[PDB]
Amino acid sequence: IALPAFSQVDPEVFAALPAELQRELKAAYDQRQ
Repeated sequence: IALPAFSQVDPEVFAALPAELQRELKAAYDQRQ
């Protein structure tokens, strides 16, 4: 996390990676929230 990837770029990119990892980037942002 803490990367600019959270910007947007493209959807296919987010869905391209495994949920296990995609959830680590989304959840991490929620944990601190």
